Amino acid sequence: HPVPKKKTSKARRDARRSHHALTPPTLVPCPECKAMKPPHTVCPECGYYAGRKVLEV
Amino acid sequence: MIQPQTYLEVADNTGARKIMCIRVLKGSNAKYATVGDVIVASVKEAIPRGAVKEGDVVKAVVVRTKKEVKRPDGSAIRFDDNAAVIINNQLEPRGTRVFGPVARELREKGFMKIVSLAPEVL
Amino acid sequence: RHLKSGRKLNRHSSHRLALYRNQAKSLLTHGRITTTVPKAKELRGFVDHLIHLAKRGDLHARRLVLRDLQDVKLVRKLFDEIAPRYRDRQGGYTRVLKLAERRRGDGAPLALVELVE
Amino acid sequence: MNRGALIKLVESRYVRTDLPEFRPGDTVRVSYKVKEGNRTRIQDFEGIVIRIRRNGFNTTFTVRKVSYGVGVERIFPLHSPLIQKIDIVQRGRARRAKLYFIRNLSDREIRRKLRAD
Amino acid sequence: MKGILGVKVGMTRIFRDDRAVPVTVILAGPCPVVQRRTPEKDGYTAVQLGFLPQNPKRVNRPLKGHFAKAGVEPVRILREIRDFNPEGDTVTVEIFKPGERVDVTGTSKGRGFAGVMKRWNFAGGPDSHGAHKIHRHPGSIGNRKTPGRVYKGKKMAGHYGAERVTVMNLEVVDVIPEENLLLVKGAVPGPNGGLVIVRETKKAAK
RNA sequence: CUCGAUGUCGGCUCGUCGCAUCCUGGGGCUGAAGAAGGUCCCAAGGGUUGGGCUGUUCGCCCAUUAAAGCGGCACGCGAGCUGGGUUCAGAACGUCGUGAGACAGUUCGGUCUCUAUCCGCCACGGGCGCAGGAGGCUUGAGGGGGGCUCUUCCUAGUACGAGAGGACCGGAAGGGACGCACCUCUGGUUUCCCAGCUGUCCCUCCAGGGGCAUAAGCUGGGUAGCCAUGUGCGGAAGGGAUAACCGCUGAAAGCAUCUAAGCGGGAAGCCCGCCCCAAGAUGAGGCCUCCCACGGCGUCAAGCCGGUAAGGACCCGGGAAGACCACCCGGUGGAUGGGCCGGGGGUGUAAGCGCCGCGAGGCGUUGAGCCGACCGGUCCCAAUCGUCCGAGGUCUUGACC
RNA sequence: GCGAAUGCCGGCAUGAGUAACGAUAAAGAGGGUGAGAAUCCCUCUCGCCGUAAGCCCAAGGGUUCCUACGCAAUGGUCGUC
RNA sequence: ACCGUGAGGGAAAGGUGAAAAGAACCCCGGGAGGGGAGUGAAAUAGAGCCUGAAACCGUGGGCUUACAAGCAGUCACGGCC
Repeated sequence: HPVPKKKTSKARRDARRSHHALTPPTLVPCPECKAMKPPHTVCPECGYYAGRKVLEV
Repeated sequence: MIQPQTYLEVADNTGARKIMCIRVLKGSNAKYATVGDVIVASVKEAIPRGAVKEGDVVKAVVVRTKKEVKRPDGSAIRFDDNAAVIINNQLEPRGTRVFGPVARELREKGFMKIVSLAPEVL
Repeated sequence: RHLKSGRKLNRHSSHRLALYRNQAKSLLTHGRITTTVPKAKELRGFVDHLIHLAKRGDLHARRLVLRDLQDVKLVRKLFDEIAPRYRDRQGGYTRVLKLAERRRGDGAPLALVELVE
Repeated sequence: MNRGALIKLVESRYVRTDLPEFRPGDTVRVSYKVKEGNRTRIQDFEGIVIRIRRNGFNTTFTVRKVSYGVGVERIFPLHSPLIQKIDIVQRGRARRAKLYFIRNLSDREIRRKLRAD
Repeated sequence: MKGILGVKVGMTRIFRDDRAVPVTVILAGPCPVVQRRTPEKDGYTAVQLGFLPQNPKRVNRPLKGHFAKAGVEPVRILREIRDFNPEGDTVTVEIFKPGERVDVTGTSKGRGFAGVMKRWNFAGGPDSHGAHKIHRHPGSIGNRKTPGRVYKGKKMAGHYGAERVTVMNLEVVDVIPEENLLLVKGAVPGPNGGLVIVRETKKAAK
């Protein structure tokens, strides 16, 4: 039923996908060891802040 | 508590303790044959003899079901729906009446005679 | 319909209760379990109270919790094996903790939560 | 604090013990008198005997639609603390269960079993 | 003719008879935070606050915009035009007394995003012969070459929950002179336990 | 124009200008006593019910009412329903036609598709800017919202009067339909909150439970939140200018006239005063507070780096704010969530043992047992720990120290 | 010796990263294997059938059935199935 | 091949290099596929791998842009480079 008309072309696909845009992951140093991690989760190394209970097997 | 097209008892000379009211008399925009109000209508039920017939009058609202919140927050709901037939002057048409006390009615006031008339364990 | 909302739940009530239970159980089995973010939030609320009767203790508390998870083995393992240890503490008998990782194809952020030692 | 707090307070202030009545009883068809009055401040120990149906619950409460048979059935709902009332004396029974709203009575009683409860 | 506050709930109260109900309003201490004196801000007025939320946390600038005539630990602040300040701190108590007439208002509870159904009245279309959009939905948006299109500013679905508004006139009913509390009998103009205030106009006949 | 196509009735749903104004007021007029009528000019502000039968818009009838107006936009509305209608084959009669088949004469049924691109509307954010860099309080040009109306009573039964009947003027009370909030009251829901119940498979036989009997199997009730049928409120005054219509002072018409002169009166109407938007009004920002001028290279260096947490951002925990989003308060020197705890309102005396009863159950301990959002304590659990970005402050003219 | 014929054949964009994943009979946990497993393997919770989604004969299909490896393709993604 | 019940319908796909010398071995990887080394006259001649242009999609540089309503453009001029 409602097919547009044609496309402001580039103009469009652009302006749109544009305001879209894509970002990366917010991160900080390990609450113990190396690398970094997100605002609150252990990881496959410094598996903690108080009792890793996690990292390697 | 209210209605337009309605089926409700009466009890006065009533050729049929029931009729059907078109609408509430009050300000053009009825929408609720309100308690202690007054309305327009015809009879629906049968009158042996009577004199009442199968016509239509003007009448006042008694009982109702769903919210009698008196001003002082006194409250009751009738498990029946009726009025007294008035004969236009307002002044009522009949001898007696089946229903009890409870101001809302008298608060309307004008019909004291009603007031006196129906008043007991029935 | 919706606004001021208390107790956040998904699926359908029968399912929900179904989960709350099953997981409540599996965990009671392993101390610590792995699932998705809220799976945990809520499983926390529920297993929380559940262990609370576990400890609560007696023929009644017991009878209730079984009414719930239907199995002595655990019933007891719980009610008398750990429940006590906690029993003196103060609610929140559990730890819900997020991991750095998502389930497949989706990215479902998950974590682990366990009897709180 | 808040709500609970302050409000609880004010009401306390005017509502005061609703004349320590504490005569709730079941649905006793019991009998009372409200100042209910009009015309020449003709306030009358008005007394309706009625089979009590339920109630409203916090500062403001209500000794519910005690249903009574007059000409037909007519039910009377009273605002508790409300100075409106003076006399509230018990006649009938605070007997039989299932919790009010058991208009079962008015519904289709037959005073027979109606009584039978 | 101004009081600043956080309100509680609407609840019933009795009177000479019957009762009806008011709403619980509380205004700790409205205090002269800044004055816009005309030479200063023409719309001369009293800008105040009325309480105090945790001191640890406290922006600098604030610390001092306050400092000015220094007050304390709150964050509840706003202001009103043409309201002299017969004080360097006012209360509510006496500020306002019952048997007085009041106007009042504040935030508007946050509904949601509902069409004709909600938004406005005339609860949409119908139901029995038409179920291809069942019971109701949205009316008609305009016309062919009438204006040649869709209108420009008639009611519409959506956000009609998070907004601000007011209760024209209502009653003072009563004052509990201690914990600056008022029973007003008014339209609980917005959530309870929230941002609310009092102002009072009425130079008109009855 | 339109046919490589513009979906025509009627009806919904949502309407939006017009006035030749129905109701509303202001009006000069009367064959105006009062009253109520009828007659024109001004004024569209708001208002401009329910049924009945008919596919009918029309219309006639029922009952009201202040009134229950005419009409503009393809007789507005199918990319928004509906589709009775008329306008596909049937079969129907009446009617024609030698009949084929026909009749805008009837009659019975007869497949409205629609995953928005533009402009347009309603809302919600990411920009980038209203040349220091900042958190919070504002005043609005001007934009939007509501401006209705009835009945009772006092002055009054006096003004009028033959009498029956009833005025300006002005003042009270109540209601109608409508708009704005909001739960206390009343009330509706409450998908799990409480209670009874049948059948059935499992637990472990008993009782004492569990799923399934929809996405709760069936019932009887149930906060809080959302919500009327429930509750507060509104439609104001009041100020200024005007319409019709009335006068004032006054000539030109050496008397006279509201008249070009200059003055006043004057409608629910117009501007304002009522609420709610808003300087992306780059033609404000006004005010309060507070951070202070780093480093390294061709300069009107308004370019590249760490810089102040002055601030704020991120992420975390929450929020009747909420599709996202932004909005909003908190993040462990804190009650934020959930847990627990007490407390309101829930179900309606539990699970067990005790007691009378062949028994069915009854009664007692139990007005207990279990309790989701409601008021509030309490770090028991989980708000750790950390990251980033974010002034140095243009040129020119005048003013003061 | 060619825009142009809603032309012809073959590329290629556009909606659009919205519509949509084939039934409202539900999942969840634990261990396991793996380069990687919401989406394979074992195992413990729970729902739906059951007179059918159950067995069987015949029809039509015709590879496949198994065992070992393997997934780049194919399953409307995933995937060591 | 494929569509159709049968009759019948009835495509696409040619060109790596002079000749295989066409890819040892080392380097990321589950692989693929990507970096080196040797082929070689070239490999931007590398297995569909001659010549391989138009559409459309990408990465980088100059100019350009948030008080703006114009199919286009385009005549003038100034600021950039």
